[PDB]
Amino acid sequence: NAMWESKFVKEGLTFDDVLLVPAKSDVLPREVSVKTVLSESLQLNIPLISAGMDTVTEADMAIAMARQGGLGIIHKNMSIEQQAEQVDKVKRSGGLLVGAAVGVTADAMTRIDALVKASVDAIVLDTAHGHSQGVIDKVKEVRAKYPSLNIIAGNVATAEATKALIEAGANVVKVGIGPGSICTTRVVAGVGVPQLTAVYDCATEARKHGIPVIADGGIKYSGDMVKALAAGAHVVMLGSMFAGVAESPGETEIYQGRQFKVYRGMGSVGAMEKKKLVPEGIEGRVPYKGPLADTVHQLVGGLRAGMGYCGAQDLEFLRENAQFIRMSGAGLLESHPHHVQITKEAPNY
Amino acid sequence: NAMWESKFVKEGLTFDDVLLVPAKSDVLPREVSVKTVLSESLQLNIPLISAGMDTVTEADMAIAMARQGGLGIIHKNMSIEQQAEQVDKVKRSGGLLVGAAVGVTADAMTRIDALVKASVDAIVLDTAHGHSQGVIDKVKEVRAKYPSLNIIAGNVATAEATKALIEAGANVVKVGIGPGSICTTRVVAGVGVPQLTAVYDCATEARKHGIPVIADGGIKYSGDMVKALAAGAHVVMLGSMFAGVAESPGETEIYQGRQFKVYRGMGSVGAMEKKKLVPEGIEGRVPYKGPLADTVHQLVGGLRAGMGYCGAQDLEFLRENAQFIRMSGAGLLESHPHHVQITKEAPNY
Amino acid sequence: NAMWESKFVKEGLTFDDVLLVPAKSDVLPREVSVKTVLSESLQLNIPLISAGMDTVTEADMAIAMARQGGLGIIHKNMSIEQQAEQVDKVKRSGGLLVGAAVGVTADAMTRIDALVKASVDAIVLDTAHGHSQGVIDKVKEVRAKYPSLNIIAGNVATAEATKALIEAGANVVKVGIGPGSICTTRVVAGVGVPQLTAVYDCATEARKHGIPVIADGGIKYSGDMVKALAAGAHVVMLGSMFAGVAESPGETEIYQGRQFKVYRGMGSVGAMEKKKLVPEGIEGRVPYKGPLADTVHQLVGGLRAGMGYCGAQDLEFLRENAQFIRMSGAGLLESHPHHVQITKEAPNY
Amino acid sequence: NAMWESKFVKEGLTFDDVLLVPAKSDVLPREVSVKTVLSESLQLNIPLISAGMDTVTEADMAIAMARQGGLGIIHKNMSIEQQAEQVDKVKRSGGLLVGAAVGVTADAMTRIDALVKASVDAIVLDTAHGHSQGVIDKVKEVRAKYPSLNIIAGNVATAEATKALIEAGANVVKVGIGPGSICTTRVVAGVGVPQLTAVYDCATEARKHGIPVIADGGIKYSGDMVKALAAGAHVVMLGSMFAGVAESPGETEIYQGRQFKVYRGMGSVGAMEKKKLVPEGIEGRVPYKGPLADTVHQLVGGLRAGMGYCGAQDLEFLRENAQFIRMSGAGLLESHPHHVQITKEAPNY
Ligand SMILES: C[C@@H](Oc1cc(=O)[nH]c2ccccc12)c1cn(-c2ccc(Cl)cc2)nn1
Ligand SMILES: C[C@@H](Oc1cc(=O)[nH]c2ccccc12)c1cn(-c2ccc(Cl)cc2)nn1
Ligand SMILES: C[C@@H](Oc1cc(=O)[nH]c2ccccc12)c1cn(-c2ccc(Cl)cc2)nn1
Ligand SMILES: C[C@@H](Oc1cc(=O)[nH]c2ccccc12)c1cn(-c2ccc(Cl)cc2)nn1
Ligand SMILES: O=c1[nH]cnc2c1ncn2[C@@H]1O[C@H](COP(=O)(O)O)[C@@H](O)[C@H]1O
Ligand SMILES: O=c1[nH]cnc2c1ncn2[C@@H]1O[C@H](COP(=O)(O)O)[C@@H](O)[C@H]1O
Ligand SMILES: O=c1[nH]cnc2c1ncn2[C@@H]1O[C@H](COP(=O)(O)O)[C@@H](O)[C@H]1O
Ligand SMILES: O=c1[nH]cnc2c1ncn2[C@@H]1O[C@H](COP(=O)(O)O)[C@@H](O)[C@H]1O
Repeated sequence: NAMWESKFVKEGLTFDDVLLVPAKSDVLPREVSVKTVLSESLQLNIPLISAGMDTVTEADMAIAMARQGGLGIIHKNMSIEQQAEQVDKVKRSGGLLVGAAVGVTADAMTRIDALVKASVDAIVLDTAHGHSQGVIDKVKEVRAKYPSLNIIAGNVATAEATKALIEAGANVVKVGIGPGSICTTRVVAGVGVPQLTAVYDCATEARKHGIPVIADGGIKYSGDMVKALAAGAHVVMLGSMFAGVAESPGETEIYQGRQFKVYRGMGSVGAMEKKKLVPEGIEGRVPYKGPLADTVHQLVGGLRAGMGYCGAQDLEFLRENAQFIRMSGAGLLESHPHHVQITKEAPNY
Repeated sequence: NAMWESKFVKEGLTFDDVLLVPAKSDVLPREVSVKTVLSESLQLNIPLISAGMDTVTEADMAIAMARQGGLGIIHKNMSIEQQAEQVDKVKRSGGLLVGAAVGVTADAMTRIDALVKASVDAIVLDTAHGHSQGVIDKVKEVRAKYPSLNIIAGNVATAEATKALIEAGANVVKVGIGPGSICTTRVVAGVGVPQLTAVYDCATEARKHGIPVIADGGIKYSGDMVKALAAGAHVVMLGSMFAGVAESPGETEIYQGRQFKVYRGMGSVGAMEKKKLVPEGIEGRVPYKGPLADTVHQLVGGLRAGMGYCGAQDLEFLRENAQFIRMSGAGLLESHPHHVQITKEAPNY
Repeated sequence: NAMWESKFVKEGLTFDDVLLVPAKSDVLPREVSVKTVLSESLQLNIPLISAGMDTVTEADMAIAMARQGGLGIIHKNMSIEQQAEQVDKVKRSGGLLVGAAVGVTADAMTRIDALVKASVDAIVLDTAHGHSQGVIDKVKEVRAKYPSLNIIAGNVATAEATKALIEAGANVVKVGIGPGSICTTRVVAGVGVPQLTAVYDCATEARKHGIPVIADGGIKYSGDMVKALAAGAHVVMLGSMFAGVAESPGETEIYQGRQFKVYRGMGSVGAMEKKKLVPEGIEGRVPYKGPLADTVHQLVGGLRAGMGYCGAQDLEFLRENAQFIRMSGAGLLESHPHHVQITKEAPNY
Repeated sequence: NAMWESKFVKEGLTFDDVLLVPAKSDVLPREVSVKTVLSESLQLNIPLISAGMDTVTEADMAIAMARQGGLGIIHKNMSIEQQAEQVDKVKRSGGLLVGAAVGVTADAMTRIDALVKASVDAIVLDTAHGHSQGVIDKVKEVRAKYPSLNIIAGNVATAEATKALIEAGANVVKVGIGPGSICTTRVVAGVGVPQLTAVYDCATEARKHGIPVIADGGIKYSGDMVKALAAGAHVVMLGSMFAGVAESPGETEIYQGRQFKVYRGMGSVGAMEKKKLVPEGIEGRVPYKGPLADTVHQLVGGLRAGMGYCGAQDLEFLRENAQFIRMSGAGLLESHPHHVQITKEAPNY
């Protein structure tokens, strides 16, 4: 009926579809604030979270992330005991902040119990499809048992899903269905929402409740992070940009004189190992990047420049005030180096 | 006059132009129903049909397709006796469902007579241009002689053509002009309709009569099938995705240590062999895929995931309720794995 | 003022932006008429003209084109005596039709005088920018001296230019600024109009006077020709598709065991040889195609198919009634063979 | 609030998104005027300025540019004494025009003092983000001390920024944030405005005050320059198109038998040498082009053709009257040579 007619009405934008419009500024990049408050008990000095993936974040990454002012989410592909131990390892390293991923399973509360005993700062109820009754029920259950626990729930890509998770008791909503570098959800299932639109739609709803959103996935360059925050996210979550730094789990492997690390979807064959569901992610390799610090300095540096250009003395200004301009593929081609043969790779390109 | 002014008004979308929007779900992929009813006497457990092409479907493919819950269309590039024998071969293999392709020719009724004697379940009146008087007349003729016979007629790409075939007596309409992987109609003749729009337009009309449509051609990934069904098709027909499985006709050929099978348009030089019309298809090779079962499991698995994401407990929900969001080429680039070097090929990518 | 505000309002479409929509047909490709009337004294059995270029048309090409039912334009990069001799050569070959190109120069009337004495059927006043006072004045001058002479004037890309040439006395208008395969006008000068829009806009005007237009340039496949005619042109002019056939001027040259012929813009350095203007065309090579007949049979065959699909029993129906549907780059990708490794090249792809 | 709703409303066009529409002309390319007046004391015979970059313009380039009728901006990556000496070198070479770049620094006035003593014709206050209070304050300060000095200020990309610089006292505004060939601002910071839209928006404002704008960056072909001027700029500034000519600074380097010169962003690691800011430009190499004269002749030749096509007897006509037509990526593909194998490189392609 009405739904038949509306089938093709909506349009969505992703990072490469837009640029931020420069505005009047009296702030230099080095003077801007990149601090962000997710809740009364979860305040970050930089708006970056490392993904809860088995090739991105265990304790060493979470420690390094927290020291940089961000947050690491310890992944769930390990025993309850192992995960609680990893969380504890971060906490004893100076009381740094740490998060931990939990799936929607029968043993989820048991896992959460142990993580809370280990002093975890946030639980991520991490699911392929956040807008499901199973997730909502689990959030309600956790919130009822743990009234003060930071609950990040996702992933979602619509205002309605956002509303549903907030009402169930989530105090942070994680946004992103299909944008991940290692993701095949869009190809396998045909499902997704271009990430900038997802963030904006979800932020529009979350704003109404004073709830922050995390822009998760699809960020390839520091400028994409600026765009995600300007689209309304309080913070971003990164997988590929952190895979391959020294502190990520996994060994550095050498092939034809170059150092690589494995990076894979949590929905890839190998990760799911560690009718039945078909994979929704791939396994790959990324160049070894060296220490996390060097990568974070480039990311935050890019954000500082973007904020300076937008006249954003802080992230709240950026979310509330920054404006985009839409462009075509031709626009995109102009927006990367062109017609010159690059001889040195830059630290941020 | 009016037609002069309307020349460039219409716009069309294809698979890569859109994504399905995730919606509230209380169904897991393994719990959804993928059954579909084409008519009282033609009910499929999975919404897949193998193309009536001489490099896709003869009896072995049709048997394997039927056992998986789908349907095979035996191609028409053989004698009447040979085709009837192939149909009979499928029927004696446990009374499985089978379809058979027939062209618009003088000997079409003779061919149909033999196929009906062999207990065929559906005839496909298969033509390059379904919206022609020749096709309409043939459908009327067949329907008059065989009041209870399932008649699938096509191909078409517009509401008007759909209306015309239904009124002539077709009880299933096959949709697709120009989307095929091996098709050159669009390049040679300049004619076609982007496939998602074709399906939607044709379904809009067919719905009015309670008539199902088949989305035929252009499907490259399991997600495209989800999109076709969500655009209104009851089922899809596949050529390239089934070419190269063990049960397809033709020998496996080896070149530089790799196994390939031939896949060609029915409008290619070679197929037409087996002024005068210029070819509208090409001849190529596809990688050997192994048994049909493995490919069908990946396809249906992808559909199950897509339905779960859309909260579609069955295909009727998907057709009636699923919503799309339009994206740009940038959207498409985000929607495939990006900026990571894939090291293992996935079973579904 | 008003002109400042309108600077970016117009939009233009080219061949790859659209497809023709299939319509009700009771005509087979072999039954359609491809005849076209340009004037009382210029009637073509096929709607194809070979370009007046020094690597496309001299007498041998013009003879072959005329025998196929089309028309050749003898190029102007030769002496007056040589050109008149070439025209005469065509006329004595059975009184076949022939055209001849003339520039806007002081000696243009002298050249035209000789061509008329040689019994030329049409003069092409061939200029880079048809919408100029020099061209208009030359047309008026020629028309005054030769009231019954077929005058094809161009090139233009707008309704206003079309109106101006018709009022000056041109009885055929040639359309195309910047679409040519060998053209660099758009890159060098920044000027042009996407060719399908140019044809449609110019045809809209010319129709008002009962004047035909020629769609000149940019045609890469037989389907592009169908699109040009459906956009309103009576006929098309081809350069690249005829370069390299046996009857085109120039030697067949062999490089690494393959036969090529030179094809170059008339605005390329070499052609202009045979402050000062910068080149607006390039010099290249095209594969040797064999005899003109084989190429024309493929072109006309493609047109016949397109007409059949559109239900166009003749070209007037196509111009007046055929409808397009707009598509994206994704649409284009679906509209060529995809995801299959082509093993044999087709005669029309 | 309102700003939240407007976030994605604006759209922007760049060079490759449009073509100029041919119009009635009675002017040949060789007859048009390409002169332009930037101020009472800054009149150029050709509308070209070479970029103030350490791989583009020092005294030799500025001398060659001025002799061609244009202007060179001496870059600021040298001591105050060195820059004043370079300016003096140009002035003593026949009193040719010369400009000089100055940053927003504490020592800016000291640098300007010396440049004025050396008889510089224009100061370029050259900054990454022109729409900042620091820039506005510096312009006001310079204008107060030097009431008659030509002050070019930038870069900006919006009407508001343009208004702000003009009110502060700039008499020429330089437009371009992110379009440069060597620029990574858009990737690193996520900020920019497609250049044709930037020029048009800024010109719309500047026009109101009788102030000219310079279209700076992103020009890859002579046709892009025509488009920039037609979008409203009085003149263009070029980096990449002048890098690699004999008169640019830096040595010609030989690698595998080919001559190259270094070309780099002023925001690249190396240039910035000659927390802390991350780079916003890359370092590369461009082919050696020979003398500046040959490149300028091709550029101006392209402009002359474009003007002829537009019927623009002068640049004021072009800015005020020329019209564009928007195209898709398909339009772009038609607008470059296609389907022909180029055998000779042209002087302008
Ligand atoms: C194949 C596997 O993929 C993932 C596994 C995983 O750990 N995380 C993911 C995140 C995003 C997308 C996919 C995954 C997976 C997919 N699904 C899944 C898909 C759809 C629904 Cl409705 C419910 C579940 N559940 N597990
Ligand atoms: C060249 C050959 O191609 C096909 C032959 C074929 O068996 N099936 C096809 C399916 C789709 C597109 C083309 C073919 C063919 C084309 N046509 C054809 C084209 C247009 C009309 Cl109106 C009528 C017939 N009839 N046979
Ligand atoms: C460089 C040369 O190019 C061509 C030379 C030629 O013989 N034919 C052409 C057709 C289309 C485009 C360009 C040419 C040429 C360009 N122009 C030219 C360009 C613009 C105007 Cl207003 C007037 C003339 N006149 N000759
Ligand atoms: C990294 C460096 O890059 C440039 C350095 C430079 O000399 N010129 C540029 C021109 C355009 C873009 C960047 C540069 C640079 C960037 N910024 C900068 C960026 C944003 C603001 Cl708000 C203020 C300054 N200041 N210097
Ligand atoms: O296999 C999967 N399929 C789909 N998405 C995934 C998968 N694994 C992780 N993700 C998501 O992708 C994000 C990483 O995206 P990236 O920063 O672009 O590499 C994660 O934080 C998850 O939200
Ligand atoms: O040669 C042909 N030209 C155009 N379409 C064809 C031709 N042969 C088969 N088809 C169509 O293409 C479909 C297969 O498309 P595929 O699944 O993309 O490979 C078939 O089911 C037919 O509808
Ligand atoms: O050098 C030139 N510059 C621009 N257009 C040209 C030039 N030479 C020929 N043309 C045009 O290009 C057409 C050929 O285009 P084609 O069929 O795409 O190769 C000719 O008929 C002319 O209209
Ligand atoms: O490193 C930088 N980052 C961004 N823009 C730059 C940088 N250096 C120079 N530019 C700009 O880029 C222009 C040159 O652009 P080009 O003509 O496309 O090569 C200069 O005139 C500056 O406006």
